[PDB]
Amino acid sequence: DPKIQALLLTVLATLVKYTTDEFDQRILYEYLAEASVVFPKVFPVVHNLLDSKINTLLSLCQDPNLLNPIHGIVQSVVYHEPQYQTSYLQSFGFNGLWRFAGPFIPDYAELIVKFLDALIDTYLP
Amino acid sequence: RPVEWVQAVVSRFDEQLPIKTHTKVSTEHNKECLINISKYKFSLVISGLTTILKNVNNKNLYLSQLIILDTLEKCLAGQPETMLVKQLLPEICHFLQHAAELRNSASGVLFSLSCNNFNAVFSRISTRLQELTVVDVHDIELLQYINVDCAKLKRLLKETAFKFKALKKVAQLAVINSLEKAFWNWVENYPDEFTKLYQTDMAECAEKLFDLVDGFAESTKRKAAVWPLQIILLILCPEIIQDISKNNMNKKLFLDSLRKALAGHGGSRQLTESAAIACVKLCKASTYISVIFLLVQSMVVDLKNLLFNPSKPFSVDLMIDCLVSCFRISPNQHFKICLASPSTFHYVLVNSLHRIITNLDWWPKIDAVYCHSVELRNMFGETLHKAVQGDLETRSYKYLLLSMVKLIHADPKLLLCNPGSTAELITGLVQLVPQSHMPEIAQEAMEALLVLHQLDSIDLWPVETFWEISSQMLFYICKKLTSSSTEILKWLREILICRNKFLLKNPICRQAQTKLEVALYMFLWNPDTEAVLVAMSCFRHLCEEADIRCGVPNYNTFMEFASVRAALQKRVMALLRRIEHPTAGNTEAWEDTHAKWEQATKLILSLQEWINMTGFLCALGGVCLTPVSKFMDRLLSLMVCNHEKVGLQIRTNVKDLVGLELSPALYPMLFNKLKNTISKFFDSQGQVLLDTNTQFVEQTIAIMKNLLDNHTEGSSEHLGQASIETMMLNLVRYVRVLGNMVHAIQIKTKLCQLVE
Repeated sequence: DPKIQALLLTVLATLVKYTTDEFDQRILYEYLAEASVVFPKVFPVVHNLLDSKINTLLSLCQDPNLLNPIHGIVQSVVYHEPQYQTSYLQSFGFNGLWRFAGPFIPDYAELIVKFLDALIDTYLP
Repeated sequence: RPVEWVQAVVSRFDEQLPIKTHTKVSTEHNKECLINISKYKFSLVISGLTTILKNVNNKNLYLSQLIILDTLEKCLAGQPETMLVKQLLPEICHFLQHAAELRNSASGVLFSLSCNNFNAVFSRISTRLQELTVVDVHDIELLQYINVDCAKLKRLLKETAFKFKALKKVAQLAVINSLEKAFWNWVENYPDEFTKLYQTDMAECAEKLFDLVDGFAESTKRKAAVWPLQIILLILCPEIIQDISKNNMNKKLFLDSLRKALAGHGGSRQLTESAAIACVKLCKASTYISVIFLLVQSMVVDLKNLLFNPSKPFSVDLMIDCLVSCFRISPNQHFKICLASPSTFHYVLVNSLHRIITNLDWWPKIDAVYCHSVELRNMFGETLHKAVQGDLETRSYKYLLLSMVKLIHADPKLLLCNPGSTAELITGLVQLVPQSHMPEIAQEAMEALLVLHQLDSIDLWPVETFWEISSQMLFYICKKLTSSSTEILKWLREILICRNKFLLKNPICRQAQTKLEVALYMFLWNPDTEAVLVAMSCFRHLCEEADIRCGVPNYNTFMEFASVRAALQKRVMALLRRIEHPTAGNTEAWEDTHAKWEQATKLILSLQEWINMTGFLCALGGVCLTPVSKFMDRLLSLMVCNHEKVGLQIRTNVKDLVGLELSPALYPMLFNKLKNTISKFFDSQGQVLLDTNTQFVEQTIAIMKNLLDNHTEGSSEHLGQASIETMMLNLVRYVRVLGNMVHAIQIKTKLCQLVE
């Protein structure tokens, strides 16, 4: 299912976007290199997320182990350059996924107030 | 957003150029990624590289340009037009000792470009030809470099012939030379297409151009310039060759003039010299295939009597082309002349053999030459002997020897196949490896010895021979290493890999293994960080050897070295302390290092090497438990080193190395020697003999504090073996009689910190 591929990819990309540990990044980007080659038609979804950090790691980095996956992803992307833009997550309701899982009220809280009040009113007599 | 990240890789690659170890690995890894990206988005990568090349064009500059051009060539060779033509091609034209590398690189770029682009490069050439009809020739030189096939060659000749008479005389000359190379470019790349030519429009172009170029040839110098092309154009006309072997009269008179010029009957040396070039090019051409063989048979004897005459030497690349062609035509009279003779002939032979190996299905393989291996070995031994016992004659033996070693690198099998013989060959190569005055030869001798140590080669030298010879090489190399050491050590790593491979398929051996062990330990203190890391890597292969042998004492600590400037030396010394078990090697390494260190100590009284040697002796010395007793006495004498320029550094480093790095197994000797020394600071009435003794005491306090601070595993066991009580009593008693000055107060303070 392309939605499941897109969600999986977006989670891995989300984990790359934020995590500061280069050892985390090694593991994650190795999985993105395979995942790009595995799901090439869906991979464009993640490109916006990856773009900022991939520019950063290309221009800055000097670990070959982390770079080998990154260069693999760029190669894979160009080799298969779409059927699913970043907007695709929005259609099923996941545009916030990379939004929310970033670093640490009013609009959310009012909806939660209505939800909790409805939860009480349904469940509690 | 893919374009933006491709541009980010391009931009990374640009910023990592030398003109602006991890930066090396990063650069190559970026280059390889750009190549693999170019495999798909070719014009993005080529545009970026072109843009960078323009910026760079408008030692590190050359290296940057080489990196860009090597990248371009590999991208273009990986190709699946407008800016290739309008942007890249003019920059590659701009390039067309580092200038020759850049010209070679740019030519390889242009060749690759031209494969799929040819019509554009030809349009540039055709436009400059047109401009030349109505003098700047440089675009015409592009004909030399471009990829050419049969149809393209025909087009180049047709275009040239039409315009040639309207061109100016300098342009005509540039065209003539450039077409000569253009023909070879086709024949070399597309030998099948040249073969098919001997199995009318090409011949019409070639004849028309021949007659035009003949009409240009009004003088001795112009004749000499055109004859190498005229023979090519005649070789492009097989039916004309068949007729003139019996409109064609000027072609017959040209061949007759070449024959007369080879036979010495032409008075003009320039025409004889040119005729050699032409007839070698003919001989060469025949190897890529016929009536041409009759033409070769009419000239080859006079050509051999011109180029291979020991009584009247010709005036090397031309001679090599001749010999290689003669071998390919008939795989040996001139060969025996080259085996016997001028050293320049030995040179031409060896380089010809090297080219035969390194460059078609009917070409004779090198194996016909394996009759002459004994004579090649004799030539090697003689040349080696003459190079080592050595101005112009000496310099020539060096170039010859390099070529013979390159030949051995190209193929060992020759030398070994006709045949002690192998042992002599290997011994000669091994003797070159140490030679400081010949780094290029030594490097190639190592590569030669490496290929000689590959499995297929060793079989030809089996196991009883491998053991004796390879161990003899190891022993000799290690013995020299214990007397470019780093490169020799890297190579010794790859030799050990080969030995492990050979044994995995499976008294001098014990001596060799011991000397290797000595050498590796002695490298652990070397002032070069790279050497130390390589030596560590060598212990891995020593373990692998023992695993392979045993599968049919130090091993744990060797594997820990395998797992691994000041921080590295600290790590090394920590490992050296974990060597419990004595071996002939570690013992000898200590004794040798001690001997070297004593010599270095005297010379000092290079410093970082002495510090590292000191540290190594301190760390390893436990195994030796006398020489060690004398070394410790010498260290103790150095704690009070009064030397004005290096004394503070000596005292500091002895203190730090004894206090942090000494072997736990030596603590019982150190405390007895400190005790005995400090005890001499008292008279028979137990009164203190007060600068040297005070300085010894201060350094002793710091050394003992550092020892006692240290948590090296197993150190507790050894700290128990000798009493400190009499020493510490004598230290405090000494320090008590020091007055109440600032320095004496600091010493009292330090002794309290030690006591704690």
